Amino acid sequence: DWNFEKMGIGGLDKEFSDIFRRAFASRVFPPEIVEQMGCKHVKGILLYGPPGCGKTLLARQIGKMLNAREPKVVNGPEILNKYVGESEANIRKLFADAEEEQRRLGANSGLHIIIFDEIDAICKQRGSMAGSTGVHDTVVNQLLSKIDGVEQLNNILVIGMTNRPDLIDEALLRPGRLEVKMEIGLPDEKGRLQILHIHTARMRGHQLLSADVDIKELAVETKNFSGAELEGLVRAAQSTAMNRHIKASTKVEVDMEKAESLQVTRGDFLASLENDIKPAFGTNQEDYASYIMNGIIKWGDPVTRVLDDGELLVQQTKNSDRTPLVSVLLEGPPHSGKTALAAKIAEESNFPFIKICSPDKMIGFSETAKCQAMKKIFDDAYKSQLSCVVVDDIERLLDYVPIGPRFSNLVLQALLVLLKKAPPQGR
Amino acid sequence: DWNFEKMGIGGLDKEFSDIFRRAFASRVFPPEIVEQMGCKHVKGILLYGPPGCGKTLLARQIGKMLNAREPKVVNGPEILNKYVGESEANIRKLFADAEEEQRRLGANSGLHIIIFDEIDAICKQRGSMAGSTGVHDTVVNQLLSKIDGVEQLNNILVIGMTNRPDLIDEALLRPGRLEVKMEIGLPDEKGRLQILHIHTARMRGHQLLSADVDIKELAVETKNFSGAELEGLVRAAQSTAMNRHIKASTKVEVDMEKAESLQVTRGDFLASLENDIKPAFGTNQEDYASYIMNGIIKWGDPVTRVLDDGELLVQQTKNSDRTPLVSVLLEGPPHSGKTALAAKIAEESNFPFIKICSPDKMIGFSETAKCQAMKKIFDDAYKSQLSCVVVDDIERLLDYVPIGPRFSNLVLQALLVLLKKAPPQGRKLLIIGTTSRKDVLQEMEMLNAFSTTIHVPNIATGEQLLEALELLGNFKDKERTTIAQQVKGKKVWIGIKKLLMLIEMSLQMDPEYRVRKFLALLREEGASP
Amino acid sequence: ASGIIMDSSISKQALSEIETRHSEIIKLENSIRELHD
Ligand SMILES: Nc1ncnc2c1ncn2[C@@H]1O[C@H](COP(=O)(O)OP(=O)(O)OP(=O)(O)O)[C@@H](O)[C@H]1O
Ligand SMILES: Nc1ncnc2c1ncn2[C@@H]1O[C@H](COP(=O)(O)OP(=O)(O)OP(=O)(O)O)[C@@H](O)[C@H]1O
Ligand SMILES: Nc1ncnc2c1ncn2[C@@H]1O[C@H](COP(=O)(O)OP(=O)(O)OP(=O)(O)O)[C@@H](O)[C@H]1O
Ligand SMILES: Nc1ncnc2c1ncn2[C@@H]1O[C@H](COP(=O)(O)OP(=O)(O)OP(=O)(O)O)[C@@H](O)[C@H]1O
Repeated sequence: DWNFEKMGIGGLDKEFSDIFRRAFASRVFPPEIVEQMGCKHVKGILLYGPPGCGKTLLARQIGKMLNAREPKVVNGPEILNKYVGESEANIRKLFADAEEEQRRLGANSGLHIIIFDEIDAICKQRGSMAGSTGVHDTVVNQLLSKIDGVEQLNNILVIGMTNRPDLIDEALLRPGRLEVKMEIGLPDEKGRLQILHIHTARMRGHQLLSADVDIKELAVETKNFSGAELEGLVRAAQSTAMNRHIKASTKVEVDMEKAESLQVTRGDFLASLENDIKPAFGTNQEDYASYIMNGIIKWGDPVTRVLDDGELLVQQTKNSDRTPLVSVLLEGPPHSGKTALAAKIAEESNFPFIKICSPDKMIGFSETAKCQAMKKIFDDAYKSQLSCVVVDDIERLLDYVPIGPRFSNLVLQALLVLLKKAPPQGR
Repeated sequence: DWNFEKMGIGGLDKEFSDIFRRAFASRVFPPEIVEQMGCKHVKGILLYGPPGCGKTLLARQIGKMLNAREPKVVNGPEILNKYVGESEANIRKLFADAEEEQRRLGANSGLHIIIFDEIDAICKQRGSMAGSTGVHDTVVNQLLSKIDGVEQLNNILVIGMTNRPDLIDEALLRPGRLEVKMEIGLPDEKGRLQILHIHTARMRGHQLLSADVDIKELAVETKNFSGAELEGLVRAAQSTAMNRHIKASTKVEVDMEKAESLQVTRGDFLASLENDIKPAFGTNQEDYASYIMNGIIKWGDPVTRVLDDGELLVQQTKNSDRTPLVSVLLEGPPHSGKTALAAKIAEESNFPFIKICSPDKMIGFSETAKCQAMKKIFDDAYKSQLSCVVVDDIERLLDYVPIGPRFSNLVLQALLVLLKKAPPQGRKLLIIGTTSRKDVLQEMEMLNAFSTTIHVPNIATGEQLLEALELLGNFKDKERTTIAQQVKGKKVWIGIKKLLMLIEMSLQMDPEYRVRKFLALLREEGASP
Repeated sequence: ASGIIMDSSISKQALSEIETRHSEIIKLENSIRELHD
């Protein structure tokens, strides 16, 4: 009875197509032809990306699509133990049934599925010298030996999920081992439209949704939203609509008078969108009210010139193709209003992503913490089709003081390296 | 009924020849001669190398070519136990059959194979953790005193596989113990051809491979592929060929009318090469697409001179034999095109291994981590018959700042020592390096390590500027005739990258207010040659 | 995180229940032997 329309995944057509082609394509062809080729099956999948974009959902749907046995699940690091050689026993206990059935039945055995969750908490680079190490070495060696060893298993499939794909071991990612790697990222307009149509199919079935709402508008007014937020928006709207039908708030009961006329209108959607949900890869309108405390006043000629120059730079950084990265420095005497003008230039650009990296959130930090914070902000900025980052009070970041002079070299080098690093292609 | 062709291993003729000569040569000779000489038999084999090059396959096949018992397999740390004195019992249980059949049948018994998998997990160096971890100091002693002890055995054979051959104990490798040590490395062209023939024989027996797929092209076009990568390539091509018939739009349905004409075409192989498989000791077209972002345009004479000099250096390093290590330094003013030319020179050498060591990927590291990264890259570069490496923007790799001055000493010493370390005998290496401040490097006595220097100049004439504009093709017709009138009657000093930036900045004005702002920008920058 | 430890064990003779009492069936056999005689 399986059909893709009931899986409930939107915005991931290409990823699923590739996964199906590479992994399951040879398990559904006639067995004679597959026997006249002598090709073994693929033995793993790895899924990585930012948080909230649909990793665990895909694995669950894959698990409950096949006619296989009920998949095993490992919920984080739940194999570790404090005695000698007790982690490896738990690692070995997972592959017992596959071995037994392969020995008994032969080439007629069914599929067995194992699902590792947060795989970067167990498998880490083994090491080179006789230092550090720990239980990680033994656990990783046992896992590597079990997946692909001197006895051949042909009836397993292993799935892994992770947020930090740069820590996992290299010997565990070669063809033969987990060799299918996919990236799940933020969706585009069609993706948001599909998700919003998936998440409001029941309500429309029972005529519980008003006639005012138009989904093609919410698919435009929500930029850089992930699935987990396009769900929360609808949930908040529904909660507001339901709470509007409870006049016995101090008490607990129902009027049971207009409940027959319960309906979700556009006002609830707008209110919830404007109050409750706050995206994490988008613009938030609280910074601009904390950095522009008295608005811009046109006391003379220069203000217009500065704003015009900012407008020209903003226009350039959006249409050109030879220069995907631009920079500019606003400088002047003390007590002149540089931060306000920078914030006002940033606010009037309509870039989906805007952020400010100020030094008043880094009180007491050492060098490395500042480096990590800056690197994190830029890493986040590298995941949107447009961006704008503001770096204010450069001299406070470097910890400068004329006596000496004294300052931080590491932060300076990090900044000088980040100022001329182009983003991935197309951004 | 053993036949080599049946083994199915390609690219390892010499290693197997040596293994056969040393291990199984005194067991396949008439007993009288072997007894008159009075020689014992070898009691081990060790196999180490990078991941994916075919170790476990060799052990598995060695386990099936002997009319002997069934080999015993130990999967990693499968012997450790939590109680006191159980690991040693597990280790002693492996040799019981050998000891029992040696004590009864005398000198007529048969082999008892034993296979250790990932031996470096339970046999690390002794006295390394203040008496070891408590259970890694008795396991090693038990193994040492049971392989070769007071009681003599003559009917065993132990095979070990490992990835890190430096952590193993030293007393376990003497010629009375695991003795035959081999290395399994990357194959060359004639190894890739054999691997492809082995993995494609079955398809070409039932007419499932379309005449049009030529194996020589695949052998040539896959440089520094391991065996596993070649197998994965073939498998991906087969999967792509299969998937054309299946349909998953609404419900899975396998067409059964076209399934009788299945044939794997070369387009599948090309697509799989392009999109699916990425090697580990090779190169791709992404680094070059990331560094040479706007191609290269011939705006004058010097551009060809630089490339010709680079070609001469490449030819020398490839042919000569007295000097297996040559290096060169490209220097010039800022915003001049130094990394693009280095990448272009490197890419047109056709060396198998090409890397780019850059500071873009070491943001926030201390100096120890920088040393480790550099050392690891140069270690990887020593396992190929021809290597080229590029060091980019040195002054950012030392943390130089005019005040003080300040910089890192460990990284500088590592660099100064790593420009004079020749590779293992028979292999050749090339090192290129880019910098924008030659005098500072001179002050540190770093211009003796480099063997030659090249100069990357700026644009310094009106004709060259006009030719660059013509090549780019932005201002045309009347506009050009204006610039020619204004710029020829003077001198210029500007870089190519800054020229691109200036053109782009100028193109944002109104259609009738472009040339004037462009000239204003060109004049304001200032030459100061 | 220090870890990786060991332990020792002891035992106990729990089958204290006696069995000699029910094994002295010889006298019944003697009586039935007299009967057969
Ligand atoms: N592509 C999608 N289509 C429809 N709904 C989606 C999609 N992606 C996410 N959702 C909704 O958002 C929820 C996000 O939960 P999920 O377990 O998929 O998140 P995750 O990104 O894997 O988790 P984490 O970031 O904690 O690792 C899903 O349960 C589903 O409700
Ligand atoms: N035309 C204007 N330009 C700039 N700021 C203005 C203008 N009119 C009013 N202001 C207000 O003046 C104040 C300027 O203070 P601000 O923090 O921007 O100064 P600054 O240049 O960052 O100072 P500092 O030298 O201390 O770093 C803000 O409240 C801003 O709202
Ligand atoms: N010379 C070869 N001829 C044919 N196939 C080969 C060859 N070398 C490797 N392979 C393929 O490599 C796979 C076996 O790899 P193997 O188990 O030897 O890996 P390994 O590198 O020793 O292990 P690991 O790196 O995981 O420690 C099989 O696909 C085998 O076909
Ligand atoms: N003839 C050319 N020579 C060099 N670069 C060229 C040429 N024509 C176009 N370009 C482009 O100009 C840019 C050269 O800048 P490059 O990356 O070499 O900077 P750089 O000299 O290292 O600068 P920096 O001063 O920051 O170190 C690249 O985009 C290159 O593609």
